[PDB]
Amino acid sequence: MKINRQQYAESYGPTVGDEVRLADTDLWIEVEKDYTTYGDEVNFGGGKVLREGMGENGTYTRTENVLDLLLTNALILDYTGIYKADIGVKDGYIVGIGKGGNPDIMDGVTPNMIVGTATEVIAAEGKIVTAGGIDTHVHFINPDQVDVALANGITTLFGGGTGPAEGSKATTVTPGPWNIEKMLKSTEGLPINVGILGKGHGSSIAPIMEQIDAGAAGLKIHEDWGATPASIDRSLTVADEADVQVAIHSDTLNEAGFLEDTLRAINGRVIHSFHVEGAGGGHAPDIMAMAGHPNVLPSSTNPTRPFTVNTIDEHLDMLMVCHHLKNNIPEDVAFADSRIRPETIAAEDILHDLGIISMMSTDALAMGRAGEMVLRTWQTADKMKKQRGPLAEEKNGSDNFRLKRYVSKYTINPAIAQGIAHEVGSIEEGKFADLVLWEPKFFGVKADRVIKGGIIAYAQIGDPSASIPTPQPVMGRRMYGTVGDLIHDTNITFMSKSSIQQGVPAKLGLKRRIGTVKNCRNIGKKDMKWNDVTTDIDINPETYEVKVDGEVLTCEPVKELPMAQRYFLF
Amino acid sequence: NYIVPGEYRVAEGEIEINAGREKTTIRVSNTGDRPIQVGSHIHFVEVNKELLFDRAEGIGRRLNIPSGTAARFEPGEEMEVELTELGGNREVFGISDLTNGSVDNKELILQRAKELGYKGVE
Amino acid sequence: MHLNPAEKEKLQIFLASELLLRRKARGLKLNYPEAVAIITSFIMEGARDGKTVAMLMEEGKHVLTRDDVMEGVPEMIDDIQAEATFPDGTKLVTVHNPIS
Ligand code: NI
Ligand code: NI
Repeated sequence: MKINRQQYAESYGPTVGDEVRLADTDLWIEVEKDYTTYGDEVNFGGGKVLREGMGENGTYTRTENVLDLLLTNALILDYTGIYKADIGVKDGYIVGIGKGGNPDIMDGVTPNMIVGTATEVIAAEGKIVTAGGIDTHVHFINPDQVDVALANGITTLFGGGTGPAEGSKATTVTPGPWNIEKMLKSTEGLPINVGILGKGHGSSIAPIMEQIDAGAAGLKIHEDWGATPASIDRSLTVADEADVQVAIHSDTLNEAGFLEDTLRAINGRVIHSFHVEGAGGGHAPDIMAMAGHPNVLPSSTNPTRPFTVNTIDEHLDMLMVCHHLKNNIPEDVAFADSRIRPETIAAEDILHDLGIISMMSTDALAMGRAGEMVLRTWQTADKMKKQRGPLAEEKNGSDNFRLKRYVSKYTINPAIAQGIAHEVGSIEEGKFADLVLWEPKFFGVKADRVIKGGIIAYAQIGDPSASIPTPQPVMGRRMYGTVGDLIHDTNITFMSKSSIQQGVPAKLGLKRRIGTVKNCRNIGKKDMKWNDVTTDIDINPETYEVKVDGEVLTCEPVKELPMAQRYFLF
Repeated sequence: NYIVPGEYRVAEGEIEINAGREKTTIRVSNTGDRPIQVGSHIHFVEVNKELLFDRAEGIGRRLNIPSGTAARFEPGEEMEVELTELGGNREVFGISDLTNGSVDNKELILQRAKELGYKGVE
Repeated sequence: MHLNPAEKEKLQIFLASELLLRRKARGLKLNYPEAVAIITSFIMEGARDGKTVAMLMEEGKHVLTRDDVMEGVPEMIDDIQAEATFPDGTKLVTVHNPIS
């Protein structure tokens, strides 16, 4: 008996060769391979397959290869591939990617993916499943920001801040042992994974290092605290000893040095360069040249992504209200004009497309939108496809190579840069079960269900007083994962090895899973999945033109974007 | 070209289910006075007692229909269905408690079916 | 006026439908949430008027047409569901493929 492929994909989600449009973009992803056995697909419901004695095994106890949760028929989109499989979770981790079911009667069942009495089922047929996003440029200024991030598929926030204090509103920094300890305690009530950055500023090692020992998971060097050669040098010395990452927002004003001086202070040590284009901050006007070096892990923030007709007008004004610039002062206008450049923002689109900028981030609430990292990554890929065409690497009419390059920018690359990719950042066996289900029509826009540590944390769901969950109004809502003490088991606080060894978690009474930051000092640009290009970026000091390999990098701003007015009420 | 958000563009061709497994056609009758609907993956010999059919031909098999669909028998209806072979270890446990082990033990399965009144034990 | 949780929430559907109707009255093609907002409020208001569930299943397919909404919008809405208090209690209304 045979099923035509339109009906097959309607019932079980697409299979090998089928393509799916991402939201209302022009991007198409193609199923590369499928782990199922046709005819033994797993499904749940009245008269369906995962029933006792049938697709559900009624013999095995939970420890005997039985799952706590099976996601059936998922279309996985990940740096590791775009393919169809069942996803099995146990003890809050992904334990099996393959084929779920009952080896009694089904062919090809992955041996640790038995559906048994202990298994809960999530149907992912017809959904696209990705890792949770990893935002490594978060200002912790307003706790209402967390739902905003969960609603666009973000599951890990790395950054700093103590609320709406001016140091936090400017810089992803939680300064000193006491502020860090307070925010680690605050983090017990946030339904998201978190890593806190200390102030990467000081001319003696001890004041910086005591932040790492207190529980920071890394450091932030920001020009508002003095992005000087000494602060740079001391932070990188602390980081190389502690095994944590350092992010930098360099001296835009060129006060103590130009870009080549900051690079000389770095001295070949690894460093994450934030908002590398420079509208968000950094040596004017050539900070984006940082993205060509081997020891730099380069990220963009999201307001410049992608380049549109309102971008410059919005940024010039945004810049003048943040810095309280005056129209009237010629030094304020020259600074603005040296910082907000069409030439570098257009070239930033293309450098993402080429794999020269490896990561995206938000810059939440300090020149960045907390719920738009994922959104704007796909808007940029769509714009690039329209302006540059299918990448040369593409095969078969699909945009798989570009989808893997761009999905890596907000999942695995930030995780690798921060020293936390052993726990999160991708859909692989052995990693924490932070998974985001998306209807294809809403892909990258509004997550359907967000799974944190194997339990749903956040979902678009309707009336709680209705007979079923689909009646209006359907809106983003926190689920049982965020409630009571389950918020501790479904979320990870990432901390330095020394604070963990010194017993900061038990000192503070932290009940969350504790994740260890590690292996971030001997990586470089080559370790960024699908985005590992090093090259000589030249920025003309007079025109601000960007040239890579002797060619000017330029594109036009667009008047309209997908993933915008068709979806949003405001 | 009109954009339907998230639409599919499926490849050409058909999907063959249960490929390479022996297929068997048998006639089944609902002798009961209420409707019976049988799912794709239930061991066929263990279905409702009031379905009359050669019970030996259901052993080690299931319906050859798309996973998660079902065959429906109205009260008094007789019709032919096509069965496919169970896979994996070819063992069945629970359900009606007719097998509880290898499906190769036909004599034991049929003795239990006959004692319990499962119609059609040759 | 002793509002329960659902009454508070469903006030927001009505807000949203008022907002969308003003956008449609200034000539805009409606988007996805706006079209849902609008058909859901029609359904709730119809139940408050005393219509039957069968009447609202028919009428909900004629509230918005494809020329009222953006490209792709009709195909994004497979159905719209709302619960409201009819003369005979709370009932569920489903409108399948409301816009064509
Ligand atoms: Ni910055
Ligand atoms: Ni920032």
